[PDB]
Amino acid sequence: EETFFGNFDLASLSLWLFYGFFALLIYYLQTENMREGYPLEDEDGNTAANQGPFPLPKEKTFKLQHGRGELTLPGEDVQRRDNLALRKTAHGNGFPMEPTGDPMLDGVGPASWSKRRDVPELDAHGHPKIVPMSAAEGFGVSAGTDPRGLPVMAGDGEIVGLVSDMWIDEAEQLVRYLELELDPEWGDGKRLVQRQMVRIKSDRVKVRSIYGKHFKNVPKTKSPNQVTLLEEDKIMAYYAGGTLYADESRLEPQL
Amino acid sequence: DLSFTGLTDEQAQELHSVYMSGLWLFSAVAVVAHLATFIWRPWF
Amino acid sequence: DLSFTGLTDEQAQELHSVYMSGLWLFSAVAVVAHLATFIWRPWF
Amino acid sequence: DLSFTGLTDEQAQELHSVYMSGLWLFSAVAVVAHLATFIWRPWF
Amino acid sequence: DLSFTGLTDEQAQELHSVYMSGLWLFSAVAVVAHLATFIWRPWF
Amino acid sequence: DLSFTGLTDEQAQELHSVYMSGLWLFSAVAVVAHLATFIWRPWF
Amino acid sequence: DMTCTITCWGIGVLLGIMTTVGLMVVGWSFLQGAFMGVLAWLIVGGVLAVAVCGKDNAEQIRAEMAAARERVRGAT
Amino acid sequence: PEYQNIFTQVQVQGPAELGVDNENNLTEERTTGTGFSQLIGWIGNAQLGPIYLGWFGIISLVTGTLWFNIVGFNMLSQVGYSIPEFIRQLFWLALEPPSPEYGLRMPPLDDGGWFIIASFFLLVSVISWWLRTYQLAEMHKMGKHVAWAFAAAIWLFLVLGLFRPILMGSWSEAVPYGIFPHLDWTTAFSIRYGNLYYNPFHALSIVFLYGSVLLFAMHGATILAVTRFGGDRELEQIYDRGTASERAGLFWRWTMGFNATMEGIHRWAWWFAVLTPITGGIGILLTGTVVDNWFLWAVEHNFAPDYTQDYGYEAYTTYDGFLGR
Amino acid sequence: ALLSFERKYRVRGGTLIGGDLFDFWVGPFYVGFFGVTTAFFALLGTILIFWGASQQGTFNPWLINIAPPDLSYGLGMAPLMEGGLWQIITICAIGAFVSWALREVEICRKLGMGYHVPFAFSVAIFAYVTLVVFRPLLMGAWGHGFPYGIWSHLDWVSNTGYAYLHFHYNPAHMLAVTFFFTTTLALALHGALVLSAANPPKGEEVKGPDNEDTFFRDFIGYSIGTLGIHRVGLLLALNAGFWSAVCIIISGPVWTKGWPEWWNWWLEMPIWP
Amino acid sequence: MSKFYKIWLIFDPRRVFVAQGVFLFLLAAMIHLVLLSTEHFNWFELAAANA
Amino acid sequence: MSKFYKIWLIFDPRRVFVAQGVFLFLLAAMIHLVLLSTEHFNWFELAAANA
Amino acid sequence: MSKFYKIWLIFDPRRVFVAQGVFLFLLAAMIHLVLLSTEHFNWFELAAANA
Amino acid sequence: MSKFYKIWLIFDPRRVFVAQGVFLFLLAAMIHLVLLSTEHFNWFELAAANA
Amino acid sequence: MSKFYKIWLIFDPRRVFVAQGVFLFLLAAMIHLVLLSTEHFNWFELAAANA
Ligand code: BCL
Ligand SMILES: CC[C@H]1c2cc3[nH]c4c(c3C)C(=O)[C@H](C(=O)OC)c4c3nc(cc4[nH]c(cc(n2)[C@@H]1C)c(C(C)=O)c4C)[C@@H](C)[C@@H]3CCC(=O)OC/C=C(/C)CCC[C@H](C)CCC[C@H](C)CCCC(C)C
Ligand SMILES: CC[C@H]1c2cc3[nH]c4c(c3C)C(=O)[C@H](C(=O)OC)c4c3nc(cc4[nH]c(cc(n2)[C@@H]1C)c(C(C)=O)c4C)[C@@H](C)[C@@H]3CCC(=O)OC/C=C(\C)CCC[C@H](C)CCC[C@H](C)CCCC(C)C
Ligand SMILES: CC[C@H]1c2cc3[nH]c4c(c3C)C(=O)[C@H](C(=O)OC)c4c3nc(cc4[nH]c(cc(n2)[C@@H]1C)c(C(C)=O)c4C)[C@@H](C)[C@@H]3CCC(=O)OC/C=C(\C)CCC[C@H](C)CCC[C@H](C)CCCC(C)C
Ligand SMILES: CCCCCCCC/C=C\CCCCCCCC(=O)O[C@H](COC(=O)CCCCCCCCCCCCCCCCC)COP(=O)(O)OC[C@@H](O)CO
Ligand SMILES: CCCCCCCC/C=C\CCCCCCCC(=O)O[C@H](COC(=O)CCCCCCCCCCCCCCCCC)COP(=O)(O)OC[C@@H](O)CO
Ligand SMILES: COC(C)(C)C(=O)C/C=C(\C)CC/C=C(\C)CC/C=C(\C)CCCC/C(C)=C/CCC(C)CC/C=C(/C)CCC=C(C)C
Ligand SMILES: COC(C)(C)C(=O)C/C=C(\C)CC/C=C(\C)CC/C=C(\C)CCCC/C(C)=C/CCC(C)CC/C=C(\C)CCC=C(C)C
Ligand SMILES: COC(C)(C)C(=O)C/C=C(\C)CC/C=C(\C)CC/C=C(\C)CCCC/C(C)=C/CCC(C)CC/C=C(\C)CCC=C(C)C
Ligand SMILES: COC(C)(C)C(=O)C/C=C(\C)CC/C=C(\C)CC/C=C(\C)CCCC/C(C)=C/CCC(C)CC/C=C(\C)CCC=C(C)C
Ligand SMILES: COC(C)(C)C(=O)C/C=C(\C)CC/C=C(\C)CC/C=C(\C)CCCC/C(C)=C/CC[C@H](C)CC/C=C(\C)CCC=C(C)C
Ligand SMILES: COC(C)(C)C(=O)C/C=C(\C)CC/C=C(\C)CC/C=C(\C)CCCC/C(C)=C\CCC(C)CC/C=C(\C)CCC=C(C)C
Ligand SMILES: [Fe+3]
Repeated sequence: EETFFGNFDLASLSLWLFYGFFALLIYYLQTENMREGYPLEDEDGNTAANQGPFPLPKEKTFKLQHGRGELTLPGEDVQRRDNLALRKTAHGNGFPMEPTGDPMLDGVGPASWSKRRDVPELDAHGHPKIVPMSAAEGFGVSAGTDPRGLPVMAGDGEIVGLVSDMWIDEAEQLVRYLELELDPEWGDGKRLVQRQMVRIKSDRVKVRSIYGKHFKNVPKTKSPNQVTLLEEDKIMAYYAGGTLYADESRLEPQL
Repeated sequence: DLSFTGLTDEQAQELHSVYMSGLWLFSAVAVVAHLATFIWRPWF
Repeated sequence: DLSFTGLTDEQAQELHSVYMSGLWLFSAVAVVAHLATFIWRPWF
Repeated sequence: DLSFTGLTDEQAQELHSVYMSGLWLFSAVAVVAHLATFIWRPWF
Repeated sequence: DLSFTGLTDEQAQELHSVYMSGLWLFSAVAVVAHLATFIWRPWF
Repeated sequence: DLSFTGLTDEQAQELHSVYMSGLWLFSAVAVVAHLATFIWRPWF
Repeated sequence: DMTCTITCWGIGVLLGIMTTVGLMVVGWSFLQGAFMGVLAWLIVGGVLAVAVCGKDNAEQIRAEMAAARERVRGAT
Repeated sequence: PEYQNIFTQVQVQGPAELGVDNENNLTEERTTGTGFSQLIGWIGNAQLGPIYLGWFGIISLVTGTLWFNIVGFNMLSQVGYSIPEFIRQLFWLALEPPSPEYGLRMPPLDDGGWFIIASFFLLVSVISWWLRTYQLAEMHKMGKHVAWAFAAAIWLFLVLGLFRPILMGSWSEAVPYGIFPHLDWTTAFSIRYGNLYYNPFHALSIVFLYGSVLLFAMHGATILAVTRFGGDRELEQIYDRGTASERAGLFWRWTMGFNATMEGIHRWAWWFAVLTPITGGIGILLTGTVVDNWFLWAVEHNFAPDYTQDYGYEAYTTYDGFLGR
Repeated sequence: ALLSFERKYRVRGGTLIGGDLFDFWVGPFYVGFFGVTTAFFALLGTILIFWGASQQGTFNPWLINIAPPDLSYGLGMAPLMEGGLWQIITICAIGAFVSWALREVEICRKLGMGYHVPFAFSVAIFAYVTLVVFRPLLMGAWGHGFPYGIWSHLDWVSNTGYAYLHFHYNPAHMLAVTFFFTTTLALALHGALVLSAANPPKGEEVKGPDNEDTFFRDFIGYSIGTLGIHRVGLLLALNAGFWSAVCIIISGPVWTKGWPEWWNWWLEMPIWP
Repeated sequence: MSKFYKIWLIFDPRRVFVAQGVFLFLLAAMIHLVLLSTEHFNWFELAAANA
Repeated sequence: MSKFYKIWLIFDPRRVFVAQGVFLFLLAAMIHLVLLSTEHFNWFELAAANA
Repeated sequence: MSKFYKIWLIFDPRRVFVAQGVFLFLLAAMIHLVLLSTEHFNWFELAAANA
Repeated sequence: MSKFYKIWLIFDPRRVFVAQGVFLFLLAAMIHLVLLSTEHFNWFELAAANA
Repeated sequence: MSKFYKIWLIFDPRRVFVAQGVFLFLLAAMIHLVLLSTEHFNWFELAAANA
C-alpha cells in the first residue's frame, strides 16, 4: 500500500479524523453537564467575574407525567433556600462559614435539605409510591428478621421507643422507612427513620447517628398515610447531620 | 370426568381420530423410503 | 380417603389401566428389538 | 397423636402396606439379576 | 417439662422406643456382614 | 437465679444428670478400644 | 432460618477440606483432591440447606396447612 | 459501624408485577407465570419472569441453538463418540475455519463447510436479537439507546468474522469456535503482524476499556454513599433536584475541580463503553490490508524506544554462579 | 466561584488532622492536611521525572524512560542514575496516592456521606503496590518492577507474559478478564436504560422506574432493580482489580513453568480411563 | 389401547404439536449429518467415485 | 400390588409424563451413542468392512 | 418393627418419593459405570475378545 | 440410659432423620471406596487373579 | 464441682449439642487418617504384608 505524502497513509488519516471527532465529543459532553448550578456566584451571592471556558447550553424541555407540567433547563433555581443562618468567617472568598444558631434545627451543613416539591412521588397508576405496610394489600416479611415490636436504642445508649410499622415502596417491593413510637420521657407522637441508617439485630434496632435527646426534634409528616418529597428531604437530612453535630468530639480533629 | 384441558370426551375422540390418520401417512412414506435405501445400500 | 392431588379413587384407576396398557406395548416392542439384536450380534 | 403431615394413623398404615408391597418386588428382581450375574461371572 | 420441639413425654417415649428398634436391626445386619467379611479375608 | 437460657434450676440438674451418663458411656467404650489397640500395637 | 442455612454451608466447607486430605493419603495430588472437595461442598451443603432447613418447625400448624392444601385441590 | 447497604436487612414480598401496558397491547405476547428467589433478593429483586415472546426472539433462539448443536456434534464426532473423552478434552476441541487454499469459495464439509453453515446461522441469530431490542423500545415508547449500544459491539463482531475475511480474500481469516483454540488465535494474530501493542487503535480501545471500569467503580461507589438521601431514585432526581444530587456533585467538584449532573453522568458512561468496540474494529480492519508490521510502523513514525545495554545472560552473570556451584 | 446551591454546604469541621489550619478552598479545590502532602509529593515526583528526562537526552513524551536497577543490586539502593531515581519516584507516588485517599476521606466526612469511594480507590492502590513493592520483595530485587515510560511499560508487560510461555492459560487471568468484560457490558446497559427512560421520542412524556423494570423483564425475563445495579457494578469492578493482583503475584513467586503445564492436574486425573 | 384418546384431556394439543414438530426435524437433520459423516454412506462421494 | 394405582393420588399426572418422556429419550440416545463408540457394535463400520 | 408405618407421620411422601427416585437411578448408573472401568467385568470388551 | 428418650424434646426428629440418612450413606460410600483403593482388599482384582 | 450443672443456665443445650457432635466426628476422622498415613500403624498394609 502507498502513502499520500511523506509517511502519511490511511491509518494516519483515520487517526487524525478520530482526534477531531473526539475533540468535538468532549466539547458536547462537557456542555451537556452544565444544566444545573450555573451561572457561578461568589461568596456574597453576586455573579462571579469568571464563568469558565465553556459557554452554557441551549434549552431542553421535559414533558412530565400525571399533569405536572413542563420543565425547561437550564433555567432559574427553584430549589433555592431563602434565609440561611450562616455567617462568613472571612472578608474574601475561599473560607468556611459558621452556623448562627442550632445547625441541626436550621438545616445547614450536613443537615441541609433542598426545597423539593410539596407532593408525594407517584407510581405508574398515579398513586403515592411509599405506603405504610398496614395498608398495603398482600405484603409480608419473606426473609430476614422482622423489626416490628423491637425497642430502638440511640447512639449514646438510650431506649427511646418501639417500632410500630414499616413504610414500603410497593412498585419496587422494598422497605423505605421504619416508624417509631416514642416514650413520653423522650417526646410525643411518631417519627420516621430511613432504612439505610439502622442496624437490625435480634433484640434491638440501633441508630448511631443521633442521641436520645435529639429524637423529639425529628421533623414530622403532615398526613399519617403519605409523605411528600420535601418532608423526605428534611427527615433524611436531619439524621445525616447528626454524624457531625451530635457530639462536639465528632466535629473536632480526631488526630 | 377428569379434564384438565376443558375438552370433552367426544372432542377428544375427534382430535385423536384425525391425528392418527396423519401419523399413519408419515409412517408409510418412511417405510417406502427405508426399503429403497436397503435395496440401494444394505446396512445389516 | 387420602388424596394429595385432587383426584378421586375411581378416577385414579382408569388412568392407571391406560398407562399400564401403554407400558406393556412399549415393553413388548423393546423385547422384540432386543431379541433381534441378540440374534444379529451376541453379548453374553 | 403426633402428626407433622396431616395424615392419620389409618392413612399411614394404608400407605405403608402398598410401599412395602412395591418395595419387595424390586428386591426380588434384583436378587434374580444378581444370581444370573454370579453364575455368568463370579466375584467371590 | 421442658420441650423445645413441642412434644410431650409420652410421645417422646414412644418415638424413642420404635427408633431403637431400627438401630438394633441395622446393627445386627452390619454385624453379620462384618463377620462374613472377616471370615473371607481377615484384617487383624 | 441467673438464667441466660430459658431454663430453671431443676431442668438443668436433670439435663446434666443424663448428659453425664452418656459421657461416661462413650468414655467407657473409648477406654476399652484403646486397651485393645495397645495390646495389638503398643505406641509406648 | 438464614442461620441454619449458613451452618449447613459451613458443614459443606468442612467436608470439602476432609475430602482433599483423604484423597491425598490414598495417592492423589492436592489440586486433584481439591476439585473433588469443592464439589462435595457445593453439592452436599446445598442439598442440606434445602432438605434440613426446609423441615421447618410447625407442629399442628404443619398439619392444618397441609390438610387445607388438600382442600384447595379437589376444587381446582 | 454504620450500615453499608450491600445486603438487605429484611425482605418483603407481595403480588407479582405483570408489567405496564399501552395501546400497543404488549400483554398478548407475554408468558404467564412468575417465581421468587430469596437468595438473589439479598442483593437485588427477587421476582423471576415473565418474558416477552415475539418472532424475532423465537427465530434468534432457534438459529442459535442450531449453531450450538452443529459445533457440539462436530466436536463429539471428532473424538469417536466417546463421552468420557468428550468431557476430558472439552476445553481443547473446536470447529476450525477453512484452509487458506480455498479462498472465498465453498470448502469441503470436512475442511470448513460446516463452519460456514454454522456461521450463517449465528449471524441470523444475532441480527434478530437486535431487531427485538429496537422493536421493544418502539413498542414501549422509549429511546433507542440500548439498540445503538448493542450495534456498537455488533460492529466489532462483524469486523472479526465477516468484513476483514472478505477484504483479505479468504474465509481462513476467521476465528475458530473453541475455548483454548480461540485464545491461541488471539496470540497468533498478535505475533503474525508484528506487535499489536503498537497499533494505535488497540491502545485507544484499551484506554476506553480502562476508563469504563474506572467509571463504574466511581459511579457505583458514589451512588451507594448518597442512598441515605434517596439517591438510588435517579429519574425523580433528574425531574426534581434533591440534596443527594447536590452532595454527589460537590464531592467530585471539591475532589478534582469539575463534576457532572444526575442525567449527564450516564452520557459519559454510555460513550466510554460504546467507544471501545468502535476503535477496536477500526484497528482490526487496518491490519494486513494496510499495515503488515506494526513495530516497523512505530519505528517509521518515531515512537519506538531504544535500549543501550546488551543482550545475554553472560553479560550479567555466569552459568556456574546461577547454580551455586 | 460557587454553584447556585453550594454555599450552605461549606461549613467548618470534619477533619482527621489539622483543624482549621488548612481548612479552606483554593478555587474549586478543597485543601486540608492531606492536600498539602499530595501537592508536595506529586510536584517532587514530576520534577524528578523531567530531570531524569533531561539527563537521558530526549524530551519526547513517547520516548522518556526511567527504569529500575539491575538485578545484581538486590534490595539495596542503586546509584541515582542507574535506577535510584526510579526508587525515589516510587516512594513519592506511594505517598501521593495515600494522601489522595485520605483527602477523599475528609471530604466525605465534611459532606456527611458514606466512605465507599476511598474504599474503592484502595483496591487500585493495592494492585499498584503489588506490582512495584510486593512481587519485587518476594522475588528478591527491586529490578522486577515495571519502568516509567509511556511506550516502555508495554515492553515490560509483553516480556513478563512470554516468560511463562502462554499467559492466556493462567487460571486467575481468565477470571480477571471475564470480570472486566462483564463490567463494561453492564455499564453500557445501565447508561442506555437510564438515557432511554429520560429521553423519549419527541412529543412523548418521560418514563419512570416501572417502565424500566418492565422493559428488562420483557427483554430477558429478569430485572435487578435500581438499587441492585449499583451494588453489582461496584462488586464487579472491585473483583476485577483483586483478581488482577492475584494473577501477577502467583506468576512469579508461586509458579515457574509455563501456564499450560499447570493444567496437567486435570488431564491426568485418576478417574479418566 | 382403545382409550389412548384421553391424552387430550391431560395435555394441551397446541403445546405438543409445536414440540413434536421441532423434535422431528432436529432428529431427521441429525441422522442425515451422521450419515454424511461416514465413509460408506456419504452419497455425494459415491457419485464422484462411481463415475 | 393391586393398589399401585394410588400413586396418582400423590403425584400429578401432567408433570410425571413430561419427565418420563424426556428421561426415556435421553436414555435411548445415550445408549445408541455408547454402542456407536465401540469397534464391535458400530454397524456403520461393520457395513463398511463387510463389502 | 410393627410401628415403622409411622414414618409417614413425620415425612412428606412426595419429597421422599422424589428423592428416592433420583437416588436409585444415580446409584444404579454409578455401579454400572464402575463395572465398565475394569477388565474382568466389562461385557463390551469381552464380546470382542471371544469373537 | 433410661432417660435418653428426652433427646427428642430438644432435637426436631425430621432434621435429625434427614441428616442421619445423608451421613450414613456418605460414610458407607467412603468406606467402600477406601477398601477399593488398596491391593489386598480389592475384590474386583482378586476375582481376576483367582480365575 | 457439684455445681457444673449450672453450665446449662448459660449455654443453650441445642447449640452445644450440634457443635460437639461435629467436633467429635471431625476429630475421630482426623485421628484415623493420621494413623493411616504412617508405616507402623497402617493395618491395610499390615494385612497384605503378613499373609
Ligand atoms: C497476545 C495478545 C495481544 C492482544 C491481542 C488482541 C486481539 C487480537 C484483539 C484484542 C482486542 C482487545 N484487546 Mg488486546 N491484546 C493484547 C493485550 C491486551 C491487554 C493487556 C496486556 O493488558 C489488554 C487490556 C487488552 C485489551 C483488549 C481490548 C481493549 C480489546 C477488545 C475490545 C472489546 O470490546 O472487547 C469485548 C469483546 C467484544 C465486543 C466481542 C463481541 C461479542 C459479541 C457481540 C457477542 C455476540 C453474542 C454471542 C455470540 C452469544 C453468546 C451466547 C449467549 C449466552 C446467548 N489487550 C496482546 C498485545 N487484543 C481486540 C481489538 O479490538 O483489537 C483492537 C482484538 O480483536
Ligand atoms: C447478560 C445477562 C444474562 C441474563 C440473565 C438472567 N436471565 C434470567 C435470570 C438472569 C440473572 C434469571 O434469574 C431468570 C431465570 O429464572 O432463569 C432461570 C432468567 C431468564 N432469562 C431467560 C431468557 C433469556 N435470557 C437471555 C440472556 C441473558 N439473561 C444473559 C445470558 C437470553 C438470550 C439468548 O439472550 C434469553 C432467551 C429465561 C431462561 C429466564 C426467564 C425467566 C422466566 O421465564 O421465569 C419463569 C419463572 C419461573 C417459575 C422459573 C423460576 C425457577 C424456579 C422454579 C422458581 C423458584 C426460585 C428458586 C428459589 C431459585 C431458582 C432460580 C435461579 C435462577 C437462582
Ligand atoms: C459495548 C460493548 C460491550 C457489550 C455490550 C452489549 N452486549 C449486549 C448488549 C450490549 C449493549 C445487548 O443489548 C445484548 C443483550 O441482550 O444484553 C443483555 C448483549 C449481548 N452480549 C452478549 C455477549 C457478549 N458481549 C460481549 C462484549 C460486550 N458487549 C462489550 C463488553 C462479550 C465478550 C466476548 O466480552 C460477550 C460474550 C450476549 C449475552 C448478548 C447477545 C445475545 C444474543 O445475540 O444472543 C443470541 C442467542 C443465541 C446464541 C441463541 C441461544 C442459544 C444458547 C447457546 C443456549 C440457550 C440460551 C440460554 C438462556 C443460555 C444457557 C443457559 C442455561 C442455564 C439455560
Ligand atoms: C477497581 C479499580 C479501578 C480504579 C478505581 C479508582 N481509581 C480512582 C478512584 C477509584 C474508585 C477514585 O476515586 C480516584 C479519582 O479521583 O478518580 C477521578 C481514582 C484515580 N485513579 C486514576 C487513574 C487510573 N485508574 C486506573 C484504574 C482503576 N482505578 C481500576 C480500573 C488506571 C489504569 C492504568 O487502568 C489509571 C491510570 C486517577 C485519574 C485518579 C486519582 C489518582 C491521583 O490523582 O493521585 C494523585 C496523584 C497525582 C495527581 C500525580 C502523582 C504523581 C507521581 C508522584 C509521579 C508519577 C509516577 C507514575 C508512577 C508514572 C507512571 C508512568 C506510566 C506511563 C506508566
Ligand atoms: C495535554 C493536557 C493535559 C496534560 C498532560 C498529562 C495528563 C494527560 C491525561 C489526562 C488529561 C486530563 C486533564 C483534565 C483536568 C481538568 C481540570 C479541570 O478541572 O478543568 C475544568 C475544565 O475541564 C473540564 O470541564 C473537564 C475536561 C475533561 C476531563 C478529562 C477528559 C478525559 C478523557 C479521556 C481520557 C484521556 C486520555 C487521552 C485520550 C486521547 C483521545 C485521542 C475547569 O473547571 P470547570 O468549572 O469544570 O470549567 C469548565 C466549565 O464549567 C466552564 O464553566
Ligand atoms: C497540586 C500539585 C499538582 C500535581 C502535579 C502533577 C501534574 C499533573 C496534574 C494535574 C494537571 C491538571 C492541572 C490543571 C488544573 C487547573 C486548575 C483549575 O481548573 O482551576 C480553575 C481554573 O480553570 C482553568 O484553569 C481551566 C483549565 C482548562 C482545562 C482544559 C480543558 C481540556 C482538558 C483536558 C482534556 C483531556 C483530553 C486529552 C488531552 C489532550 C488534549 C488537551 C479554577 O476554577 P474556578 O475558579 O472554580 O472556576 C473557573 C472554571 O469555571 C474554569 O475557569
Ligand atoms: C513453644 O512456642 C509456642 C508458641 C509453641 C508455645 O507453646 C507458647 C506457649 C505459650 C505462650 C503458652 C501460654 C499459655 C497460657 C497463658 C495458658 C493459659 C491457660 C488458661 C488460663 C486456661 C484456662 C482454662 C479454663 C477452664 C478449663 C475453665 C473451666 C471452667 C469450668 C468448668 C467452670 C464453668 C462452669 C460453670 C458451671 C460456671 C457456673 C455458672 C453459674 C451460672 C453460677
Ligand atoms: C444412531 O443412534 C442415534 C443416536 C443416531 C439415533 O438416531 C437415535 C434415535 C432415536 C433414539 C430416535 C427415536 C425416535 C422416536 C421415539 C420417534 C418417534 C416419532 C413419533 C412418535 C412420530 C409421530 C408423528 C406423528 C404425526 C406426524 C401425526 C400427525 C400429523 C398430523 C398432520 C395430524 C393433523 C392433526 C389435526 C388436524 C388435529 C385435528 C384437530 C381437530 C380440532 C379435530
Ligand atoms: C450407565 O450404565 C449403562 C450405560 C449400562 C446404562 O445404560 C444403565 C441404564 C439404566 C440403569 C437404565 C434404567 C432404566 C429404567 C429404570 C427404565 C424404565 C423405563 C420405564 C419405567 C418406562 C416407562 C414408560 C413408558 C411408556 C411408553 C409408558 C406409557 C405410555 C402411555 C401412552 C400412557 C398413556 C396414558 C394415558 C393416556 C392416561 C389417560 C387416562 C385417563 C383416565 C384420562
Ligand atoms: C463398591 O462400593 C460402591 C461405593 C461402589 C457402592 O456401590 C456402594 C453402594 C452402597 C453403599 C449402596 C447402598 C444402597 C442402599 C442403602 C440402598 C437402599 C435401597 C432401598 C431402601 C430401596 C427401596 C426401594 C423401594 C421401592 C422401589 C418402592 C417402590 C414403591 C412403589 C413402586 C409403590 C409406591 C406407591 C405408593 C406407596 C402409593 C400408595 C398411596 C396411597 C395413598 C395408599
Ligand atoms: C478408618 O478411618 C476412617 C476415617 C477411614 C473411617 O472410616 C472412620 C470412620 C468413623 C469414625 C465412623 C464413625 C461411625 C459412627 C459414629 C457411626 C454411628 C452410627 C449410628 C449412631 C447409627 C445409628 C442408627 C440408628 C438408626 C438408623 C435409627 C432409627 C431409624 C429408624 C427407627 C427408622 C424408622 C423411623 C420411624 C418409624 C419414625 C418413628 C416415629 C414415630 C412417631 C413412632
Ligand atoms: C453434543 O452435546 C450437545 C448436544 C450438548 C451440544 O450441543 C454441545 C455443545 C458444545 C459443547 C458447544 C461448545 C461451543 C463453544 C465452546 C463455542 C465457542 C464459540 C466461540 C468462542 C465463538 C466465537 C465466534 C466468533 C468470533 C470470535 C468473531 C466473529 C464471528 C462472526 C461474525 C461469525 C459470523 C459469520 C458470518 C457472517 C459468515 C457467514 C457466511 C456467509 C456466506 C453468509
Ligand atoms: Fe446510575
